[PDB]
Amino acid sequence: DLRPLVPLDGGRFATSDLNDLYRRVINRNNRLKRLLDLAAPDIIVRNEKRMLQEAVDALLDNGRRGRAITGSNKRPLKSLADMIKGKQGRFRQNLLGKRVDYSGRSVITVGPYLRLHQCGLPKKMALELFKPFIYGKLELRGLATTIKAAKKMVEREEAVVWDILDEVIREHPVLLNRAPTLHRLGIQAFEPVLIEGKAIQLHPLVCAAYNADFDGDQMAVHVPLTLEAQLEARALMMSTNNILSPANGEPIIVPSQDVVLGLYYMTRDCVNAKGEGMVLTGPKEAERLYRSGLASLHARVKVRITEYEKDANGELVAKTSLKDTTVGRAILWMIVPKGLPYSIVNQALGKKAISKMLNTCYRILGLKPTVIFADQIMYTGFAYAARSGASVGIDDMVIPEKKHEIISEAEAEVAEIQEQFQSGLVTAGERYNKVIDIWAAANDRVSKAMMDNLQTETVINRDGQEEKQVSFNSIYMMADSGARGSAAQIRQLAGMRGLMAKPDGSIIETPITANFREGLNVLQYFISTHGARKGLADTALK
Amino acid sequence: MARVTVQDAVEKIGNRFDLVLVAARRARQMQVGGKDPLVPEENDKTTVIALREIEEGLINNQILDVRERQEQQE
Amino acid sequence: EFDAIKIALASPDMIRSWSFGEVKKPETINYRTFKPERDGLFCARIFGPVKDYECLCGKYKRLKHRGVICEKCGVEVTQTKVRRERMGHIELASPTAHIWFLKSLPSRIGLLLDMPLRDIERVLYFEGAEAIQALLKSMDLEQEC
Amino acid sequence: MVYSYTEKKRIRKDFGKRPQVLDVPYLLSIQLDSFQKFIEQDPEGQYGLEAAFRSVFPIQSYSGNSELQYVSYRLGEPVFDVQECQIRGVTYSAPLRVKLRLVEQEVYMGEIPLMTDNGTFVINGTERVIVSQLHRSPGVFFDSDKGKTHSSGKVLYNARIIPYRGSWLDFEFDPKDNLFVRIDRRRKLPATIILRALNYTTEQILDLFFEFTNDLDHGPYISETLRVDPTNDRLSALVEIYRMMRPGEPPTREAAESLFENLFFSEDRYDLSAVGRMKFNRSLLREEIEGSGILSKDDIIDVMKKLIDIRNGKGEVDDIDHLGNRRIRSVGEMAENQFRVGLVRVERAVKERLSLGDLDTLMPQDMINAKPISAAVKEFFGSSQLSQFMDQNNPLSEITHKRRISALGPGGLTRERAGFEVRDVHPTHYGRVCPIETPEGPNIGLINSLSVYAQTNEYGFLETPYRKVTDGVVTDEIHYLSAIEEGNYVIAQANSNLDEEGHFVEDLVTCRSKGESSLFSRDQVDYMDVSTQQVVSVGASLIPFLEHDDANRALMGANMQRQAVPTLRADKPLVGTGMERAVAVDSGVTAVAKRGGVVQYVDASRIVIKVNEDEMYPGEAGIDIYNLTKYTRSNQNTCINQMPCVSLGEPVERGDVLADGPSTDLGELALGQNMRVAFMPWNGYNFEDSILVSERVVQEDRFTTIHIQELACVSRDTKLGPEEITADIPNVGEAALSKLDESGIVYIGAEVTGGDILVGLRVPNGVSGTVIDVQVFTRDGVEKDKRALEIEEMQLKQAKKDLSEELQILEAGLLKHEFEKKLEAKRRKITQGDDLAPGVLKIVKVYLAVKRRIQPGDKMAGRHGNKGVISKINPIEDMPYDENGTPVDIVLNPLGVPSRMNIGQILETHLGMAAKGIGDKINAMLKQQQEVAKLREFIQRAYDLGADVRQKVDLSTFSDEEVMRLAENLRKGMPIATPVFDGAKEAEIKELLKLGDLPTSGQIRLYDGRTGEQFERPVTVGYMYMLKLNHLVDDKMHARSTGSYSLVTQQPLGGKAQFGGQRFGEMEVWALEAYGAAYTLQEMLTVKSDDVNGRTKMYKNIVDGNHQMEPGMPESFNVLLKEIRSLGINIELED
Amino acid sequence: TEAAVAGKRDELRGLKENVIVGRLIPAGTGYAYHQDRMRRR
DNA sequence: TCAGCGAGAGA
DNA sequence: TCTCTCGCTGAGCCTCTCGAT
RNA sequence: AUCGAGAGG
Ligand SMILES: O=c1ccn([C@@H]2O[C@H](COP(=O)(O)OP(=O)(O)OP(=O)(O)O)[C@@H](O)[C@H]2O)c(=O)[nH]1
Ligand SMILES: [Mg+2]
Ligand SMILES: [Zn+2]
Repeated sequence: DLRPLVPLDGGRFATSDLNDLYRRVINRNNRLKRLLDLAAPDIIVRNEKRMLQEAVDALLDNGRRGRAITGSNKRPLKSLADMIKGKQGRFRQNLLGKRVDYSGRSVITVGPYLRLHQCGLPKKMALELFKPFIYGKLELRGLATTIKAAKKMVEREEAVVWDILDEVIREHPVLLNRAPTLHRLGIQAFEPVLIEGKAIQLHPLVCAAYNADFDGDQMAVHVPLTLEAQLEARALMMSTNNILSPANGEPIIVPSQDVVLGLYYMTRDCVNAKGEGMVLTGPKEAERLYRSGLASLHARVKVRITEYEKDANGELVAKTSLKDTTVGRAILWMIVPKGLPYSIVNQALGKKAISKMLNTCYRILGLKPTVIFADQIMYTGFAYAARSGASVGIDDMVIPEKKHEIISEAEAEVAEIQEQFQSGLVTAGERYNKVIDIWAAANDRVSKAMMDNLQTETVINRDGQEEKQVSFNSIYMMADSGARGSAAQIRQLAGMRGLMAKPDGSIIETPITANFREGLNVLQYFISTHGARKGLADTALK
Repeated sequence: MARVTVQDAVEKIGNRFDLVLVAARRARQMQVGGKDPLVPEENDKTTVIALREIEEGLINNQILDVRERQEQQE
Repeated sequence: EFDAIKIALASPDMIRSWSFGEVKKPETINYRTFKPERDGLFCARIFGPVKDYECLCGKYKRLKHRGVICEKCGVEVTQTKVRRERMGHIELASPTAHIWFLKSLPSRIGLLLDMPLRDIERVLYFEGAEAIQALLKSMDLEQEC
Repeated sequence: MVYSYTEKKRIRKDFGKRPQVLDVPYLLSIQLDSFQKFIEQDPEGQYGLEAAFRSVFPIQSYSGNSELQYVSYRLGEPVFDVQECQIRGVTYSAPLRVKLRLVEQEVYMGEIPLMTDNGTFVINGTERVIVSQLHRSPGVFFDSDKGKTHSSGKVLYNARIIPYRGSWLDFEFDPKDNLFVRIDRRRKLPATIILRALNYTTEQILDLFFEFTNDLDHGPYISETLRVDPTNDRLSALVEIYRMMRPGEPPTREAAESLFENLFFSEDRYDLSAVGRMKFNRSLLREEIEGSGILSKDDIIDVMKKLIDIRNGKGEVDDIDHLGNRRIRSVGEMAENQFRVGLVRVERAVKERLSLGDLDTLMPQDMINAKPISAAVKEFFGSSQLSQFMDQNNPLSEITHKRRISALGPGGLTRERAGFEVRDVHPTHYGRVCPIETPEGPNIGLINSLSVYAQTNEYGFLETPYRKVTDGVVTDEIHYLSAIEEGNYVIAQANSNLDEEGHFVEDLVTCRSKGESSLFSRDQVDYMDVSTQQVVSVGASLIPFLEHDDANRALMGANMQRQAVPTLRADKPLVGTGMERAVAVDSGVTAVAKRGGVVQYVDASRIVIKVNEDEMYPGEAGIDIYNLTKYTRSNQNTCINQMPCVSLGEPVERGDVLADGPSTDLGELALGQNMRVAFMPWNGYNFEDSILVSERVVQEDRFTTIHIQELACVSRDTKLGPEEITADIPNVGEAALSKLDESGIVYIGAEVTGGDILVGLRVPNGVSGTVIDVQVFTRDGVEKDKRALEIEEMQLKQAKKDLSEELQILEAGLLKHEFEKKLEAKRRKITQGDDLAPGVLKIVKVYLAVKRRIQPGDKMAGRHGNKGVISKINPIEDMPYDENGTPVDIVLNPLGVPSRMNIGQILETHLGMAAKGIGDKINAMLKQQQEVAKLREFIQRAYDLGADVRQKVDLSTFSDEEVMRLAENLRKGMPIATPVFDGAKEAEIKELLKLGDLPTSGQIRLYDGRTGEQFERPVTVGYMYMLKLNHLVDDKMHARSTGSYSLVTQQPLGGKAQFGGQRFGEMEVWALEAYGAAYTLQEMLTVKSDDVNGRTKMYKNIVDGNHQMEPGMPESFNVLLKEIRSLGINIELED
Repeated sequence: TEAAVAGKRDELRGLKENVIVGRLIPAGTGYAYHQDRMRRR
């Protein structure tokens, strides 16, 4: 049974590689048995002893002596030593990794209505995962008398089955893992809630840990069985415990993308908005004024706010004061927990500011307030990002006028370098390095100039006099946020695309002096294809 | 509270890996044995009743060992 | 029910003791009938019965009769799972060298004996293993050490 | 330019500015020409089949005074046509009859598979495609190791002579500066040995290479190589070479010379092909380019001299990854090679049989046995690495698969053997191989797609068209230039401007010479490109606004366009490239008109055209009958359907589209649907890349698709408990029996839900549909039972009516025994027996049709690399709405536009908004029954917009009915076409938006659906073209609790089909260990699998409510121990 | 082969040694059980 | 195929 | 004592479909 | 169960 003769649909039976090797060894040995009994001449008896040695070589650890035995097709046979070593050996295919029962797999969606310790899974998955529990509790309730009757009730899918399932999955956590388990956070325990559908719903904050997006990515679910497994998942695996990464002190659950987009939009200020220069009782009046439409979200106002501090020994003491803030910051103040300074929200909250705020909340208060604060931050960020109505448009991307000037001067410099190389004073590699340095400097300069133009250029009037302020341009907000994007993407959208790199090294063919706003020509696109090929090859082969 | 986080539950014990106390003895004797829960159930499944008990402070290794010794005598 | 794993070389007597069936002469597998052919790579006497609590000969098929040998074929009745445990042996007319020891490493036989790998390679391939066996038996370890 | 009627109904506006000279050629030509050469009759006998027959024959008979001579060959009429081959399941092949004379009879030499009109073979009822292969050309190649061979760093130059058929041959150096000849990549020997073998003395060898050795200009390498040479006589060198070739190496003089002769200098063993000979002479600089196939000693001396010169520094080393060094082998050449192999195999047996003496009894037919030839041909067509399963998702997928070139396969690189240079692109790929379209897995760089204008030379090297430049004036004649010839000339860029005379307006014009791009004067230019889209392939040319996307996103979009599923109702793309018509026409899914005429009869399954007077033959009736394909499954289980697009009495010209296949709309490629998309965050339901979809899209079935599944029930033959097909099923309900008929087979048209009985449980899992087709095959001789008797009766009754339907219409236009004889043979086919695999009583096939509608978890995408998953089906009252009250269909996240660098979706959104604005204006004008003059005016003003457009559509020629039909087809939005690299600019988009009374910026004020409050900033909304990829959550969902287990290792199987569990690999175990989870790991390693007793005990405990496990030892450790003990090493567990 | 020649012995001290044979790893919640086993000896 | 490492070759 | 040919070891994870032996 | 070929993450 270790080398099975697996049955087949047809008359013929499939045969494993080991059986034929054993058969050949037996054939040669039995040939040696009868031949020596017949007193064959010494010249012939020695020849097939070598063949028997080769057969024993083939049976165990085939291919070491050269000319590995091939069966019907042109594929070397699989020997005993090939069932141990290698990727497909028993060590690394059946002992250090197995195929487990009580598990499933499905696609993942967002479902931003969940709490940090919850995941949503379909009813059709749950009714299959938790079958033995349902059988046992159906027997307990007296609805069924045997296992078969309860089974039939399960296939028929009555209402009692759904009620029992709702009762069963009340507190058993489930383990969710993605396909590449790079680090420890790649598998986590969640409390499950039944949903109607066919896709698993995963908390938005957890995704950054999994490196999990929603571009059709999938996930796998296992269910703990025994009591100790449930406690193990609850105490050490549950997502509320994994707040900080084991590699460094920084936290893992950091708001990103839409959450930050809403948050700094709430916290950013504007000059001469609607309702500026007003005194307010507190954050509640700010929320009422914003929802009623009597004041803008970016108005600069004065709010009487109260803050608790833990500077007293093991105690909280309060202080109230009039502080110059903006309305959106006043609303944002209503979700922070007791015992934190105001200055954590009296500024435009980028990704770094929000992460530092969460770290401070964990350091000062504890863990439960940190979880509550994270959930509130996510909800508020989503809501106000939705109400923001910020969109990307073709008129948003702006191009400066110094770009062509600096490209022309860099072209003059590289032409002078080419003239120098035409003379025998300098070699080829030095010219290559000089040109690449010149073009890198030009790219940095154009990026700086364009980012300056995008950042500064917003002028609004206050009581009839001009003034400058930080821009509300959608692209600049997206870049300054840190939600998604960097300075490289923006500079390639509004400057030079730069210098491309082959899979092995760099190329200095030409400067691609064309944006993605104004289209590339054929030659520039052909040049650019090198970097794309290099990146995909690097990924798939490193 | 207790269903979400067990930080207060582990503060009494001081060792996260010492969940053998909660599971191997308390939850098992509740599930299989005739032992009655101390705190009100609130329709909670087992293994959350025990965690609540350690969180408040009725269950610990010394107390369970002492009780086991009590039922050792006859 | 264990605390350690012990690995060592296998003596021929140990291998002969492992086998539950007599010998492996006939090279056959199956297809004389749907029952497996006697003494074949899939057999009944050697590697146990094929059907649970039922013998190949068909004399008895009851668990109350478990623990009795057969009369027509001589196959004891036992749960078929034992086919995952039993073993057998083949007796070679001429001793054959294990390739793992001679190759795939600094040769163990090539370090027991001073002459290099090529000499042993040409000796084995008749360009015999019995000579190598005699030489390995010839030395005394303590004297040479 | 006058317009065809199919083009006249809907005229797509063009924004192209560059006039086009060369029309897009036939896309599938590369797959049609080669196979033609394999079956055409060539009197010269140079091409495939006749060349192979001429090369193998005649038969010498080994000095026995006998001979075998062949005259010619013919291809017989196939037994079946394509369709019957598809249903019955046999190969669509023709018999090969060859007539021979012995020194006369026809002999059967197997059957040759035939290629259908599209270019796809039928092997076993499944259409297959043989991919062209890109492999290094035969000849001589000089290479270097680049100094990485040794720590010294000295470059080690070498030369290799690769034959089309034969053994390799290498000359290489060592850091000791000595020649070394390698044969068949074996161990090194001094090269002078071979000079000994060629009847050369040492004095002649020293005379050949020398005149006198210096330090830089010459080298005494020959002298040192001869000094190292152990041999001095020819015989010793020959026997040493024999010892190298044969390990046993008996001396056996007068046999070693035979081996050396047959190794290289025998035609039947070694042959350098004509392309190889030409490349050889070109590399070695010989004027003549034809010669002997076998190698010659002069060639060996010359290649050795060239290698010595290259080491000396006189020459230059070649570049391996140059498209002038690689060549394309298509299906015809490979089939010829395989057939020649079979012919050699059979002629061996012919010689063996002719050795014996047979007088007055031997016949030409008797000696030849065709079984090896048939076996070899069948193996090539059905088991090769390049005979791949067809991709039949949509026409674009079929064309892209047919126009593919693979560097893998026999005589090609392996995935591991490929370096990092064969994957990168090369400056010679411009105009021959697309730089964008390529896979993203392990095969990247090793698989490519042919360019749109690419053509193959007669030798096999890719060449591309160019326009000649004469006297500084661009002309209209085109010359096709290959990789080698392109370097010498200078090629201008396709974007250069003209003066309508051919003169270059620019003083300095951009050009590319010798692989580098620079400005050149007007007089120096010698050639110009033909079109701006000459570089990209078809899939990459189907993407609008390609020049604004990142190459990565263009690559992803090109790959995803091939995965779109054909929807329920095709819809044209509002923004396109103009290449849709060519793809749709050349795909072969549509039904094109062979001849002009007037549609005499139109129906849902047939078309009958009355051919015009001047096109009909003198004796022909003068009618054309087209039969359409209705609801037949494809390879990927999708739906293939054809719908007529003409009415009674319409005039028809040549090439007009009669019917639309899947994913087609009036002769255009339509892959998805147009949707109103707004770019904004909406409560985080589109968080990372998710998509929020309204409920109107689900209500209108805009993305509903039909999937057809084939299930087979085969009744095997078993002595005990023999299988049967009968309605009697033990222990079954009354309804399940009632749905089944008397015969036990499901009624056609019935609705079956998962868990029902099709043939007397069989319909699987949750998929449920309607039975649309039931086929039955029974073994010959056994009489049909019950329903199968009625099935063949209906087929036979329809078969008469089917054929008589063409007989009546044919007789309408215009002794009787000529046609009725065909009917009798047609009647026999249904009634006669059928081929089946041995051991089978009968086989019944059932087809199910299921309608899949979008739901959360279904992946959708666009044409610019922007993919996502539907996250919520929002109600209509919740979607953001415009001032006029029209809600949006899709809300997309603006986060993905900056980072994932595709501005193309934004540009397409703006242009689609402009197009739908024009369409809405036309619809508003048409709904009020305004005068036709206003329609003419508005349509002409819309069509005349642009800076300098090449289309120039004039409505004065159009009549009133024509313009009315055009307006009626233009009411849903006027289509717009932007060429790939010469498309619409931003200013033109703004002008078009201003014409339609829409904001220039492209953003409007939106209102919140739930609160009715204005969004604070303007939102970018428009129309964008979306596709539904073939990754549905209906199929990916899976769950297991307890099923069946494997045999050797008692673990659950793997795969959704087998109902198996997921794999808990090494990294997950490391994660569990890092958490310190010791009990979860112990239950996932012992209880959940691989332990026989733990599984049952824990199942019983869980059933009884006790969550306690009693782990044991896994069976995998037991099997490991048993196999190690079997290996001969004692291992045991001590206590 | 080196282990077979040397006649080595394995005490099952590490992680894969227990994972392969299916026991409680000597870390996390199995550390107490391993310590009890060691103290018994 | 590229990239390293240990035992064996002479020089 | 030491610089060089020749051999053997290794080369990420998970999932889905088809055909052909 | 393998081999070959695709595809997704
Ligand atoms: O070969 C591969 C490819 C992909 N992956 C897994 O998929 C991810 C990359 O594939 P994705 O497309 O899912 O991630 P992405 O967000 O970076 O791409 P875009 O949406 O911007 O187009 C990787 O991060 C990895 O988790 C692999 O593990 N191996
Ligand atoms: Mg992803
Ligand atoms: Zn018996």
